[PDB]
Amino acid sequence: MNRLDFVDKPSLRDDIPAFNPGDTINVHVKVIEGAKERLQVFKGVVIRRQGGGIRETFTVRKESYGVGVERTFPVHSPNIDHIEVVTRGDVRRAKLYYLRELRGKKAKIKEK
Amino acid sequence: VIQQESRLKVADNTGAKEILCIRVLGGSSRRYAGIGDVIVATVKDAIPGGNVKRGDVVKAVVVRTVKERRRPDGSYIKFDENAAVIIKPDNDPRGTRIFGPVGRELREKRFMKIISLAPEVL
Amino acid sequence: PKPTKGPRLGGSSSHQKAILANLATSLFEHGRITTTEPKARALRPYAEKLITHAKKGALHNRREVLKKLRDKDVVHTLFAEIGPFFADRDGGYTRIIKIEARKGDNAPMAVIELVR
Amino acid sequence: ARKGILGTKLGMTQVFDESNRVVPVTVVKAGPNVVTRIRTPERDGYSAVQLAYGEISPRKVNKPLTGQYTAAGVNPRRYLAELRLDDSDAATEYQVGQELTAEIFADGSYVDVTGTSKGKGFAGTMKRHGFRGQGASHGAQAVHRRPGSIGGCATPARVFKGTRMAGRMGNDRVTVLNLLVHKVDAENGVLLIKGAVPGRTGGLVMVRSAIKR
Amino acid sequence: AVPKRRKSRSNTRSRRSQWKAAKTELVGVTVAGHAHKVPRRLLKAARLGLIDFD
RNA sequence: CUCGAUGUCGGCUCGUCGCAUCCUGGGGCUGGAGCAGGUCCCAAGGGUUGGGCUGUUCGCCCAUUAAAGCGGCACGCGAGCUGGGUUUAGAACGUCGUGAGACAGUUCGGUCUCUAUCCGCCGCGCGCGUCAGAAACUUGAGGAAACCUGUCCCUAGUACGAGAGGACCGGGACGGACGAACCUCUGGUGCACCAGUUGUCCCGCCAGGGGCACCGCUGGAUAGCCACGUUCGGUCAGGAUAACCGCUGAAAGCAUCUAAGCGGGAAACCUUCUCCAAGAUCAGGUUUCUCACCCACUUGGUGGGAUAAGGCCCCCCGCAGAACACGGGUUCAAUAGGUCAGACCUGGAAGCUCAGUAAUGGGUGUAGGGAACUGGUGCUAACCGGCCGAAAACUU
RNA sequence: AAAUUCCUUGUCGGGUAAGUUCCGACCUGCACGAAUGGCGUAACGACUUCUCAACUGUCUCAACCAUAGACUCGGCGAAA
RNA sequence: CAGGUGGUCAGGUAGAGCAUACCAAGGCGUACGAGAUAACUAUGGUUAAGGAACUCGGCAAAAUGCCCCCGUAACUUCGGG
Ligand SMILES: [Mg+2]
Ligand SMILES: [Mg+2]
Ligand SMILES: [Mg+2]
Ligand SMILES: [Mg+2]
Ligand SMILES: [Mg+2]
Ligand SMILES: [Mg+2]
Ligand SMILES: [Mg+2]
Ligand SMILES: [Mg+2]
Ligand SMILES: [Mg+2]
Ligand SMILES: [Mg+2]
Ligand SMILES: [Mg+2]
Ligand SMILES: [Mg+2]
Ligand SMILES: [Mg+2]
Ligand SMILES: [Mg+2]
Ligand SMILES: [Mg+2]
Ligand SMILES: [Mg+2]
Ligand SMILES: [Mg+2]
Ligand SMILES: [Mg+2]
Ligand SMILES: [Mg+2]
Ligand SMILES: [Mg+2]
Ligand SMILES: [Mg+2]
Ligand SMILES: [Mg+2]
Ligand SMILES: [Mg+2]
Ligand SMILES: [Mg+2]
Ligand SMILES: [Mg+2]
Ligand SMILES: [Mg+2]
Ligand SMILES: [Mg+2]
Ligand SMILES: [Mg+2]
Ligand SMILES: [Mg+2]
Ligand SMILES: [Mg+2]
Ligand SMILES: [Mg+2]
Ligand SMILES: [Mg+2]
Ligand SMILES: [Mg+2]
Ligand SMILES: [Mg+2]
Ligand SMILES: [Mg+2]
Ligand SMILES: [Mg+2]
Ligand SMILES: [Mg+2]
Ligand SMILES: [Mg+2]
Ligand SMILES: [Mg+2]
Ligand SMILES: [Mg+2]
Ligand SMILES: [Mg+2]
Ligand SMILES: [Mg+2]
Ligand SMILES: [Mg+2]
Ligand SMILES: [Mg+2]
Ligand SMILES: [Mg+2]
Ligand SMILES: [Mg+2]
Ligand SMILES: [Mg+2]
Ligand SMILES: [Mg+2]
Ligand SMILES: [Mg+2]
Ligand SMILES: [Mg+2]
Ligand SMILES: [Mg+2]
Ligand SMILES: [Mg+2]
Ligand SMILES: [Mg+2]
Ligand SMILES: [Mg+2]
Ligand SMILES: [Mg+2]
Ligand SMILES: [Mg+2]
Ligand SMILES: [Mg+2]
Ligand SMILES: [Mg+2]
Ligand SMILES: [Mg+2]
Ligand SMILES: [Mg+2]
Ligand SMILES: [Mg+2]
Ligand SMILES: [Mg+2]
Ligand SMILES: [Mg+2]
Repeated sequence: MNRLDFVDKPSLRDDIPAFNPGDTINVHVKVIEGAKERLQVFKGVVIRRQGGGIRETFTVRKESYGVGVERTFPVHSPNIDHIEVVTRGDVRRAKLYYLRELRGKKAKIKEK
Repeated sequence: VIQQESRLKVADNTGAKEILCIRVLGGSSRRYAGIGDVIVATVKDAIPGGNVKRGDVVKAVVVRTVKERRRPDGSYIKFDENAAVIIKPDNDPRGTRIFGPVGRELREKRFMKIISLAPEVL
Repeated sequence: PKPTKGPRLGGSSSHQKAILANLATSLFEHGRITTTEPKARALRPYAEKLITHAKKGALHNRREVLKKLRDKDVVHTLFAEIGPFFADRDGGYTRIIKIEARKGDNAPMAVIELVR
Repeated sequence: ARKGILGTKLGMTQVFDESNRVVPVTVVKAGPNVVTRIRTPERDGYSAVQLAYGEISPRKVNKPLTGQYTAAGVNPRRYLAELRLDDSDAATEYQVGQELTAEIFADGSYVDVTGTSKGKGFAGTMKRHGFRGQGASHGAQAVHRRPGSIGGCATPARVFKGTRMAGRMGNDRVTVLNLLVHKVDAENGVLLIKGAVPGRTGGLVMVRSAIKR
Repeated sequence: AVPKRRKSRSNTRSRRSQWKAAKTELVGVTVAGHAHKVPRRLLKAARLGLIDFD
């Protein structure tokens, strides 16, 4: 328990899956382009959780056109429509920062 | 974040491969350059036979940055390299097409032409 | 435990692991140790966490004590005599009483002892 | 015409608003207060109102301070401060014994939060005042963090008063102006105040209404 | 730096009279039928036979 | 003036002041259409960038900017730092001298000593004073800090103008730089946290661990401290004015801003906002509490003793802290520790079992280990207690 | 235009976004020159000078941690 | 008294080694201590983004590092580099 758990409690969300660092995740992000409100898919490998409840973030890393991108959303953020797990991963660390220096075949995560 | 003497890979086909920052335009003694900030730069490396040559003073807008950017909703974007697009003085790219992804901070800095030529705006 | 806010006992911090382990071997062998007052305030949340492994008393709790204490004869009395002595007490297994300061450097002294 | 409340900083969390932007807030328990005294110009020369805050055991309060509450008919609280008003209009909306809870502020009101900054101890001049210091190499001998010069030469043969030197930093009354109230919560007696508030988590905080807005 | 001049009699005595021992406060303890005086921080050790009264 | 020593140029760090104003602010005249300008007058509140070359100062150049001001203070500042130049001894080139040597001619090399006594400054205590002893909240005499500014849109392609061009005044949005507080996020740090791993010794050996090798190395890391992070500030409105524009109006039947009298008027000045502040010796105000005894003497506004209200010391500690101080707590107690449960960090313990020739892999199991943040729990230490501390009157 | 060039940051080319230093020439050598040697030269240099890759707290711009002092307590106890 | 002093003997595991690391036999803990998260100085450590923009000058620090195997320029006194 924490002292401020009666303030974070109405802002929490359900329907967020149980994904671990090492999984492969679609993130659907609401994007305003003028006044259009479309919905953009971000598919990548979750490398990080930094917990705390309402203050918890996760970090996905894709390789876009020969250039790697990382996004760091908050969990329980209302600009995320839904999260869908594509592939579970078999890792040994909790932060997976060693993928920031790998490309190609060597930046592969196993399939359990 | 980019300041004076930083080197940036070049994300279009003007002929330049590597430019070096000189100022960060936007005010007196402005120190850093995020996404959507205009750089006066010199051209340090080029492709042989291209349009621009070594030692030309250009303007350029930063489109990729290794340092994170706090977007106004709590999310961040981070790239593996520093990239820029050499631009005309009416905020249009000098080359014909843009390589690699760019940031969505270019939308509110009225860079509509770089968005339409980029492969993926994030 | 709560680490030292400030400079460590006996100089380095590799030296404080050795001081607090040697005082525990002596506190569990004799039952009453006279030492300086800062080295006994620092023993009290360090010795009372070794007795808690003796109240549980499995193999995993005995291997955990052998990480810190190197003396097997005092590990035996911890898991056969001291540990089952405190089976109905909820912490606070030690006690610090203050002695007269010693001559020569005016170092304030105290005894640390088990409760009974 | 200037509302105020005493309270306790409880820490910082984050919350989102309707435009899906993140808002870093500082949770303040603007707890229940009680008046205990009204300052009038015909008696005191100024116009203010006292405010009592905090639950204390009645044995921890000594006999001079206790009888100041017995004249007001109020059980003794821990803290006791004043809210400075203007030259009129105090005893028209405050009475001795009134209960000022947290919903005197609305949502989207701007407030001034004053408090007591965290202690930083005896601090040097590269921390207390932002001096640049000397270099870290190129021959510099033992002056890496030292101030440098402190005066002129034989005119003037002194150091001017107010010359920024080392010393103790912090524990000062610090008022932060024009902070935005995000959500008042009368169920819990909690104001969500946008931004940062001076103090450690547990310290006393006076939340007044802003005038600059 | 060196001292410029010698300090007078009035200025050396004003400082030197502040190097003074701060006394402790004694409380009364009766152990083994004899009354003694220890400071209050050694009150428990007087009652357990750990203070040597000489 | 200094030879029984007053350390020299530049740069770094830290400043303070002047105005002969570079920017921003207010104006008169213009050979001021408009936009930009020129010139003079008022104005020192803040701001006045980063690089290349040179020992440089100065200066040229590059890219910006609202602008890249000029000066004093031992050409401010070496018991604060630098030592590249000048200005010791080595050596060389050119030139001069028969030579020894010499050269505001050049060139490479070349020790920067001091534990702060005094005033001064920055902080923090002890003492007494404030006509009894105390506690709480206070008024503000007088001070400190802060003071910068851009781009785009609308008004408007309007006024102005042959066109090209292109506004005043008002309204709005978004920034640069700088200061403050802060730790939710992002990021840094992590010497009693978790995991992998090399060398070696040891725990009798196996299995499991430890000591030491920069914390041995490596991958992470909560709290604290932090900035690269977050939020916020320099506002609005009055007063008295500078240059300058006036109104009414004489001396001087006219005219004149002035002699009588009254206005408008600037980032300067004073209030307003932030902070300190009754040692403001004119030592303030509103309150509540105790509001009381005894002895000695040369009977004195006299010495001691013992108390009340209340405080201090000791004790348990703190995100308060150099020591002191300040803050919380002391059994009618959750103040620190232990302990129990969460949170969070690490990422799947040991033992047993199964699969493999084995290295290793799966299962029991979001396992085990663990510190700071949160809540219950009266188990250990906050005790069986010492030291201070309350009144002549009198005049109107 | 030099370990020699005062005038001098000579002029011209190269390098740099920008080069009083550097490399290339020019010859108006204040004051070059052939054993007080002239002009070159592979290797070699804790020598002087300039450029570049790689790298970094050198810097923009600083932050945190451990230890030895500084600070507190007890002993001894100087100096200009 | 952190300086100076000639020869002799010289173990284990890792290692090319009398380097270095941890150990044997054998010595020693060496002569003020005890505490405490101040500034500041020393001696070390790590550092986002940038990478000489610092500076008289890359001074200091950082970096490169070992064995086996491919491969290796101008220039040269034919050896080298
Ligand atoms: Mg987690
Ligand atoms: Mg610590
Ligand atoms: Mg010590
Ligand atoms: Mg070690
Ligand atoms: Mg502190
Ligand atoms: Mg520095
Ligand atoms: Mg020195
Ligand atoms: Mg140094
Ligand atoms: Mg001086
Ligand atoms: Mg003299
Ligand atoms: Mg004009
Ligand atoms: Mg003037
Ligand atoms: Mg000025
Ligand atoms: Mg002013
Ligand atoms: Mg000046
Ligand atoms: Mg000067
Ligand atoms: Mg000078
Ligand atoms: Mg100097
Ligand atoms: Mg000579
Ligand atoms: Mg001759
Ligand atoms: Mg020289
Ligand atoms: Mg030396
Ligand atoms: Mg000194
Ligand atoms: Mg005043
Ligand atoms: Mg005064
Ligand atoms: Mg600050
Ligand atoms: Mg936190
Ligand atoms: Mg973080
Ligand atoms: Mg451990
Ligand atoms: Mg083994
Ligand atoms: Mg050993
Ligand atoms: Mg943290
Ligand atoms: Mg005004
Ligand atoms: Mg005040
Ligand atoms: Mg008073
Ligand atoms: Mg206290
Ligand atoms: Mg397993
Ligand atoms: Mg088998
Ligand atoms: Mg197994
Ligand atoms: Mg736990
Ligand atoms: Mg030349
Ligand atoms: Mg040449
Ligand atoms: Mg001849
Ligand atoms: Mg000859
Ligand atoms: Mg020769
Ligand atoms: Mg040699
Ligand atoms: Mg001493
Ligand atoms: Mg010796
Ligand atoms: Mg050997
Ligand atoms: Mg050796
Ligand atoms: Mg050894
Ligand atoms: Mg010795
Ligand atoms: Mg320290
Ligand atoms: Mg770094
Ligand atoms: Mg990095
Ligand atoms: Mg680089
Ligand atoms: Mg370089
Ligand atoms: Mg430079
Ligand atoms: Mg500097
Ligand atoms: Mg420079
Ligand atoms: Mg070096
Ligand atoms: Mg090194
Ligand atoms: Mg070579």
